[PDB]
Amino acid sequence: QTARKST
Amino acid sequence: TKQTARKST
Amino acid sequence: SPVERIVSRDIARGYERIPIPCVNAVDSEPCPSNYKYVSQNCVTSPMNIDRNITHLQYCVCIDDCSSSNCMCGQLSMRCWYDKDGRLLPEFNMAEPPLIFECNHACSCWRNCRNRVVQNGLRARLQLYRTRDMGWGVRSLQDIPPGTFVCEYVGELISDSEADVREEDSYLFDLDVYCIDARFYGNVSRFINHHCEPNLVPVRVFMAHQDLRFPRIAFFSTRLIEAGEQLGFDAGERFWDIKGKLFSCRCGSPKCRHS
Amino acid sequence: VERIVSRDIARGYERIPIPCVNAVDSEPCPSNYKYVSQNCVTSPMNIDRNITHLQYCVCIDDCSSSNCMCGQLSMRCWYDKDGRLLPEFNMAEPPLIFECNHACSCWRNCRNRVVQNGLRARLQLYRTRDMGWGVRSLQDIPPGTFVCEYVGELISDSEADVREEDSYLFDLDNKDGEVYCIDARFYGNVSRFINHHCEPNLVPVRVFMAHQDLRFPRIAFFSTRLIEAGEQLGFDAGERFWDIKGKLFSCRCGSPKCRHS
Ligand SMILES: Nc1ncnc2c1ncn2[C@@H]1O[C@H](CSCC[C@H](N)C(=O)O)[C@@H](O)[C@H]1O
Ligand SMILES: Nc1ncnc2c1ncn2[C@@H]1O[C@H](CSCC[C@H](N)C(=O)O)[C@@H](O)[C@H]1O
Ligand SMILES: [Zn+2]
Ligand SMILES: [Zn+2]
Ligand SMILES: [Zn+2]
Ligand SMILES: [Zn+2]
Ligand SMILES: [Zn+2]
Ligand SMILES: [Zn+2]
Ligand SMILES: [Zn+2]
Ligand SMILES: [Zn+2]
Repeated sequence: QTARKST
Repeated sequence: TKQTARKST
Repeated sequence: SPVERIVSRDIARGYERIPIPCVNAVDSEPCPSNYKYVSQNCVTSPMNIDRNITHLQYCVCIDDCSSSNCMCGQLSMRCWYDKDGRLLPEFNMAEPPLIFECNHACSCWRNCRNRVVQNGLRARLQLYRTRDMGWGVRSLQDIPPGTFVCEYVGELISDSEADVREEDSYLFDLDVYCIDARFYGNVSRFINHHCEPNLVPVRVFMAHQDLRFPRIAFFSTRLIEAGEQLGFDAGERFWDIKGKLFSCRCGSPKCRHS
Repeated sequence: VERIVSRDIARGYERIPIPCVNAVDSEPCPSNYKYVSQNCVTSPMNIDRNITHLQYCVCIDDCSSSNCMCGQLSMRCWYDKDGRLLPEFNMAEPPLIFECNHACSCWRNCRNRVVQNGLRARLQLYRTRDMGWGVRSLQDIPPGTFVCEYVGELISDSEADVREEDSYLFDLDNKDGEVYCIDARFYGNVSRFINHHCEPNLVPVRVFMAHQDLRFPRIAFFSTRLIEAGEQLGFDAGERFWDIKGKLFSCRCGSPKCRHS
């Protein structure tokens, strides 16, 4: 439920 | 002692 | 607007091989200092990365590691770096491979072909104040396609810990573990999202080969002209959360999150 | 006649090359170990690298004032403006040195950063007449200069006690209990080749840089006097070495004041 950047 | 030689500071 | 003000000569305090100045030609916002600049990843609670030197795969090359017999090139599918340390044109920027650079167990020299990300940031970058996006990062020079630009550096944390961090703006999933650049970060924490990005993140292994902990290296996807803002695609895992708060302002005519 | 048998034993990992020469016999450059420029582990050592565990300074200058926390931990900052130990430094009984680190507020070029900048001196691996390989300096080294670090595989006291080859073991602490050792037998840098001398021109100093886990000091050799171009490097390996080795061979350092021959 947090924003994570993705590779 | 210890079994092996050690350098020490 | 104001004459451009130099607000720091080097946000890295001399930790990179060139300075990264911060300028503001927009408002009176000071050099951002809500974090500690670190040039390489750190931990708080232990991650237990496997650093057993005997666990490294390595090469026995007697040349500069440009031949197809290089084990480390084989682990990477092939060595993707040209003579200038740029990714070959055939590198798949849509679905990048894992890159395994040479390491201290290899027989080859420290200057072999398969060593680019481990040499650190080289390009002249600048933190600057954007009009409508807070802080951003620009290149001061032309950067040719396929060039290593910078690594996403920060605090390595577990998935669970990332889920309880109050601030999620600086989280990057590894692929699980994360890098949080909120408290500890380098220049990359300031790079904004762009829907047509000039940077692609690639997973890279260097001093260790613990596959839980790839390092995140940004390469240029095209010629980036001097002055241009750096941008990468932050991804769905980001925009699914942040979209409910604000919309993408990258201004691309092919934008996907406004 | 002298042959250069390697232009650089470090394969480019140091700031300058460390050539190997042989003016004695037909041995090639030694190759039965892996050169590494910084410490490694096999079995995990679990060095505490929690960044919030570091003690650090808040200096607004170049860390040359007596307010610098890192100097305070060191008792005082011992480095002059050229990075050499002050004449007041106790070479008979060195204090622990805490250099500045990535948590400090200071810049990367502050006064209190020397060993972390790595090997600078022009050194040479060479074949001695009767002690195997040795290390010499190719240039004058003023007193109090950082020469090189004793680098190798970090292992427990327990594991060290069963290593059959004990010519390259260096104890990090002289106490009982939980203690660790550097073994430079299988992985090491140029320091592994330094011979014992009874009147040494190097002294080992315990140093902390990126972490301050007191179980794992790093071992930095400083010059105890001017070392002239051409002189062999030597340090006192100590009683815990010669108590074992002296039953096997005597010291050949050649000092008129030799204590182990
Ligand atoms: N394409 C985009 N559109 C709108 N806001 C963006 C954006 N890319 C980044 N941001 C803003 O910047 C945050 C990511 S951190 C990037 C640095 C930030 N601009 C700063 O001033 O520190 C996002 O949560 C959002 O607030
Ligand atoms: N003062 C001394 N007298 C005799 N032998 C010594 C010595 N100092 C070092 N050595 C030799 O070197 C070993 C330490 S390792 C130092 C490098 C070694 N000469 C080499 O050729 O690899 C010792 O155990 C001993 O074998
Ligand atoms: Zn190779
Ligand atoms: Zn390799
Ligand atoms: Zn290589
Ligand atoms: Zn967009
Ligand atoms: Zn200080
Ligand atoms: Zn400090
Ligand atoms: Zn300092
Ligand atoms: Zn002697």
